[PDB]
Amino acid sequence: EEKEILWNEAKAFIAACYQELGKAAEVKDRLADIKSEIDLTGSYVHTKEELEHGAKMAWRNSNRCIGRLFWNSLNVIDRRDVRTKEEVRDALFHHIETATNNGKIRPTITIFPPEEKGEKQVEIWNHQLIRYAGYESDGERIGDPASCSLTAACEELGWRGERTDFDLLPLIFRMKGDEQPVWYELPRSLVIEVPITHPDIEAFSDLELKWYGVPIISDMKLEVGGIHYNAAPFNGWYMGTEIGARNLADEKRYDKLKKVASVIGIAADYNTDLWKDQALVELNKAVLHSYKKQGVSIVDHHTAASQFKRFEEQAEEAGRKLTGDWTWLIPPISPAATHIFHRSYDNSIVKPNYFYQDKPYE
Ligand code: HEM
Ligand SMILES: Cc1cc(N)nc(COC[C@@H]2C[C@@H](OCc3cc(C)cc(N)n3)CN2)c1
Ligand SMILES: C[C@H](O)[C@H](O)[C@H]1CNc2nc(N)[nH]c(=O)c2N1
Ligand SMILES: [Cl-]
Repeated sequence: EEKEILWNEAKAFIAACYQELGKAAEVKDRLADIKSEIDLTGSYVHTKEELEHGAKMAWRNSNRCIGRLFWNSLNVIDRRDVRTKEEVRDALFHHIETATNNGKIRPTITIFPPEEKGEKQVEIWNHQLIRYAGYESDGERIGDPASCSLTAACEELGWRGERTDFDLLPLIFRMKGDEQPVWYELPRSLVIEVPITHPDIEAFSDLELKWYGVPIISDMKLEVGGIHYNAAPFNGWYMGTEIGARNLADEKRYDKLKKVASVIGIAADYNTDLWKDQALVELNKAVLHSYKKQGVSIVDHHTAASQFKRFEEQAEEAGRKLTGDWTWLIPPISPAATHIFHRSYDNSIVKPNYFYQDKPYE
């Protein structure tokens, strides 16, 4: 039954993939090869070509992503060879470095060995490779509350955070056969960070805000023609709203709006003043300004949406269905100023694709 699943996802994936790659005539033979391997081993191994194209396809099918125009230039690193924890760690350091690229960020995915019998070869505990710790000490909130449970799980295993608002979590992960994950402190020289300043308002620096350059999702399974790559971290660059309007603004995250309001010299007393809205805008201006001042790639939600419009035209012109999740595609500020807001999307799940999977702690 799982063999039938795998076989079926394999047939559908290879036909689509080779058709796209112009290699249609090779399909029958490659499929025959695959059927034996699954008969003999209970699985199969992607070629380099397939793995790269599956990764890209998976990004192109990610309904919630506004950034998909650039799906086909994804930079795919194949690390199915890794067998040791040192090799996993060094792969992850390398990805950080090669994806950061001194600020000129490269959309990059590093692919580790797939699950076998639903048994994971490498289990990565981080949600993102770079992410800040979160603490809640008897009333006292420090850092990023999203990270509270992972931070506590790291601190079980003998890591200790300095308890700044921006402690970097260690890389933490578990190898098949070990009962406990290992953790490694990130080398600071690998992590770009950006101080948040405002173009006009010098006092904004009094907030002492910063964010990291590169968002590297490290907790989603990439699935390609029946094969389950649970450990396959990927990155793009940020859209400014993600930092400016959620990570720094949500009440359940850094919750900076009142402080923003103060330093930009408006009152946070009356809803009718639209102080949250004004503050959100200046904070978001800030973010894009600071990342550009520092040479770190970033996109604003207007330019992102325009690019996504182009992705829509391209799909149709290529004769492919478009899928999307309207609720995630719309930016959380000035959504109606984008074309996305004014149309609907088909939120079907097409594979290959990225998927959530259970967190090992919690
Ligand atoms: C190149 C620059 C990129 C930008 C600006 C971009 C932008 C976005 C944004 C704004 C979201 C919504 C995030 C949120 O609200 O939490 C998102 C979600 C997503 N993106 Fe993209 N992205 C980019 C690259 C990529 C790449 C390279 C992949 C895969 C290879 C990808 C796969 C996804 C997935 C799977 C989600 C949804 C994750 C979830 O459900 O939590 N993104 N991205
Ligand atoms: C690759 C990439 C580029 C870019 N500019 N931005 C991103 C944003 O990813 C962060 C978001 C926020 C996270 O929250 C949703 C979520 C929900 C649940 C239940 C589990 C989980 N792991 N993640 C997951 N993705 C990713
Ligand atoms: C479940 C509920 O719809 C939830 O608020 C969603 C909505 N839309 C979103 N859209 C984006 N881009 N990011 C998010 O984290 C959410 N959260
Ligand atoms: Cl984020």
